[PDB]
Amino acid sequence: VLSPADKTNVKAAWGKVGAHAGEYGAEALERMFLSFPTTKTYFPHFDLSHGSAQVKGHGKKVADALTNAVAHVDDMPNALSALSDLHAHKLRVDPVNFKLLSHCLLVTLAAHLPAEFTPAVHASLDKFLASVSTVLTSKYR
Amino acid sequence: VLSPADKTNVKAAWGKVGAHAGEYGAEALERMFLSFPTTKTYFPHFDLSHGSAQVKGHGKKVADALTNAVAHVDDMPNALSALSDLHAHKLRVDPVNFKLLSHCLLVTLAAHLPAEFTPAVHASLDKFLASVSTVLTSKYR
Amino acid sequence: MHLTPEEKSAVTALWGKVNVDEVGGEALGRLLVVYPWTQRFFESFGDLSTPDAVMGNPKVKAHGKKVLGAFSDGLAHLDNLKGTFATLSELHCDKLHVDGENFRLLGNVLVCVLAHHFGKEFTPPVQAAYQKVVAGVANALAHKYH
Amino acid sequence: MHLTPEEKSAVTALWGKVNVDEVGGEALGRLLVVYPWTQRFFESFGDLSTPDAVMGNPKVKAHGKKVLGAFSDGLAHLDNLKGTFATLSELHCDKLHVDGENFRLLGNVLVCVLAHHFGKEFTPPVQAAYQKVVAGVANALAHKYH
Ligand code: HEM
Ligand code: HEM
Ligand code: HEM
Ligand code: HEM
Repeated sequence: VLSPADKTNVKAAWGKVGAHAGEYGAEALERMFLSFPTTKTYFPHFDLSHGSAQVKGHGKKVADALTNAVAHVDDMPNALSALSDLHAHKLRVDPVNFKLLSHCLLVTLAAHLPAEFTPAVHASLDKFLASVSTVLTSKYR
Repeated sequence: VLSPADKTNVKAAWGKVGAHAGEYGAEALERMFLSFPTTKTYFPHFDLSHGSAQVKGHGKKVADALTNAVAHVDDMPNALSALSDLHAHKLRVDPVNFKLLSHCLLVTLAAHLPAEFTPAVHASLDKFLASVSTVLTSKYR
Repeated sequence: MHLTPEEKSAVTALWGKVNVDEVGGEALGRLLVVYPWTQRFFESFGDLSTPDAVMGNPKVKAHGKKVLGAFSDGLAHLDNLKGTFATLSELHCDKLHVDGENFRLLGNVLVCVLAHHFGKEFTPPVQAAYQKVVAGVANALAHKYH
Repeated sequence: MHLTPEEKSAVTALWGKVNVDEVGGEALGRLLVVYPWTQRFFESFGDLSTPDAVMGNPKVKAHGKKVLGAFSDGLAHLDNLKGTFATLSELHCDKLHVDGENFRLLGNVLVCVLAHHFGKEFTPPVQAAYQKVVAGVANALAHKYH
C-alpha cells in the first residue's frame, strides 16, 4: 500500500517528468522490446523500428495514463477502470509483462532524472508501478 | 476477487480434504523442496529428510492456516493478519516462493481428489491460493 | 536440462502410460479455463464461455492432441530440445505471435494433469523430474524469439 | 553467454568506465531499500531502518564492493560464467542459504544503477546486453543449488 511519503515521492518525481512524459513513455517501450523480445508478440501490427510513429504515439498514451494515475493516486482502481477492462477482456496481456514494462520505466527515469532518482524515490516509484500493475490485472479472472 | 462460485468450489474441495489437510500440507512441502531447491534456503534449521517430523509439523501448521482462511473466506485479510506480519517482518520469504508452494498444493490436491479436481474447481483453488499469497505478502513494503 | 539418468528413466516410464490424445485435450482445456487470457489465440475455436464449452470443444480437443503430439516427440530427444523445437519456436514467434510465458503456463497445467491422472504414482521425485522437463521444453520453444 | 561480439564489446566498454566502489555500494544499498526483505541476510551490519541509514552504512558499502568485485571478474569469463561461479554458487547455497531469487533482484537493481550513472550513454541496446549479462550471472550463481 502506498504510504503518504510514497505518494509525495511519486508526485514529485513525476512532476519533474513534465512535457517529456511522452518521450519517456516511447523510450521505455523501446527498451522493453529490445531487452524482452517476447513483449513484442503483443504488437504484431506495429512498426517496432526505432523512432516509429506507432511506438511514439503509444508511448504518449501510456505516459498519459500514468499521469492520470499519479493525479488519482488515492483512487486508482476508479481512475483506471476502463483500462483495467480493456486489458482484462480485450488485450489480454499476460501479467508477467507488467513487471517488464515497470522495470524499463524505472531504468528510463533513472537515466533522465539523476538528481531525483534517489533510493527512497526509487522504492516509491517501484511500489507505484506495482500498484498500477495490480489494478490493470485485477479483472483478469 | 473470489466469486460466489469460487467460494463454493473452495469450501467443497477443502471440505473433502478434511482430516488429511495436515498430511497434504507436508507432501506439498516435500514436493516444493524437491522441485524448487531454492525454497530450502528458508529451512536451514529443519531436517528435510523424507518423513521428517519437522516437515510433518510444519505441513500441519500450513494446512491449519489454509483451513482458517477457508473458514473466513469473506474476511481473509483480517483472519490472516498475524501471519501476514510474521511473514513480512520476521520470515521475510521472497514473494516468488508463494507461487511455488501454491503450485505444489494444487499438485497435491490433484493427486488426492481426482473426482473433485475438475477444471472449474482447479480454477477456483488457483484463484484462492493466489488470494492467500497476496494477503501474506501485503505488508512487505 | 539437468536430467540425471534416473530422472530420465522416471520421465520415460510414466510417459509410457499416458494417452496423449486425452492428456492433450485436458491440458489445453484446463489452460483456457484456469488462465482465461490465453483464450486470446483461439477466437476461431468457437464457444469458450464456460468450462463445459471449453473442455468439450472438438477444436480444443484436436489442438490439444497436436500440441501434446509435438511434446511427446520432444521427449524422444531430451538431448536436443532446442534442435527438436526450432521450427516450432520460429513459427510461434513469427507467425502465431505467442508470448513465451504461455509455454510455462501450459507446463504447470500439464504437471497438474499428470498428477490428476496418476495419483499416488506421481511422486515428489517424479514431479521434480517432470518440472525440469516442462521448463526445458518451454525454454526450447522460446529459443528463437527475437 | 549468448552475447554477440557487438553485445560483448558494448558491455565491456561501459564497464571500463565503472567505479566498482561507488556502483557496488549503491546497488547493494538500493537493494536493501527497494526490497526490504533482503535485509534478512545483513542483520549484523547495523541500522538499516532508513534509506539514509542503509546508504551510509559502511558494512553495506563494503559488502557491495566485494560483490561487484566478483561480478567484475566474471565479466572476464563471459563464456563460462558457470565455471567461474561454481564455488560461489555452492557457498551461497550451502553456507549462506541465500534464495537464488535474490540474484535476480540485484541484477535489475544493478541495471537501474548503471542507467542512473551513465544517463544518455545507457542506451536501449546497451541495456539489452546488460540484461543478458545479469541474467547469465544470476543463472550461474544458482546453478549448484540442490
Ligand atoms: C504500466 C502499465 C500499462 C499502462 C498504464 C498501459 C496503458 C495503455 C493505454 C493507455 C493504452 C491505450 C488505450 C487506447 O488505445 O485507447 C494501452 C493499450 C495497449 N496496451 Fe497497455 N499499458 C500498460 C501495460 C501494457 C503491457 C505491459 C503491454 C504488453 C507488453 C500492453 C499492451 C498493450 C497493447 C498491445 C495495447 C494496444 C495497442 C494498440 O493496438 O494501439 N500494455 N495500454
Ligand atoms: C500460502 C502459503 C503459506 C502459508 C499458509 C504459511 C503459513 C505459515 C504458518 C502457519 C507458519 C507457522 C507460524 C507459527 O509458528 O505459528 C509458517 C512459518 C514459516 N513459513 Fe510460512 N506460510 C506460507 C508460505 C511460505 C513459503 C512459500 C515459505 C518459504 C518458501 C514459508 C516459510 C516459512 C518459514 C521459514 C516459517 C517458520 C518455520 C519454523 O521455523 O517453524 N512460508 N508459515
Ligand atoms: C508444449 C508447448 C507447445 C507445443 C509443443 C505446441 C505445438 C504446436 C503445433 C505442433 C502446432 C501446429 C503447427 C502448425 O499449424 O503448423 C501449434 C499451433 C498453435 N499453437 Fe502451439 N504448441 C505449444 C504451446 C502453445 C501454447 C501454450 C499456446 C497458446 C496459449 C499455443 C498456441 C498455438 C496456436 C494459436 C497455434 C495455431 C492454431 C491454428 O491452427 O489456428 N501453443 N502448436
Ligand atoms: C551479483 C551477485 C552476487 C555475487 C557475485 C556475490 C558474491 C559474493 C562474494 C564474492 C562473497 C564473499 C564471501 C566469501 O568469499 O567468503 C559474498 C558473500 C555474501 N553474499 Fe553474495 N554475491 C552476490 C549476490 C548476493 C545477494 C543478492 C545477497 C543477498 C541480498 C548476497 C548475500 C551474501 C552474504 C550474506 C554474504 C556473506 C557476507 C559476510 O560474510 O558477511 N549475495 N557474495
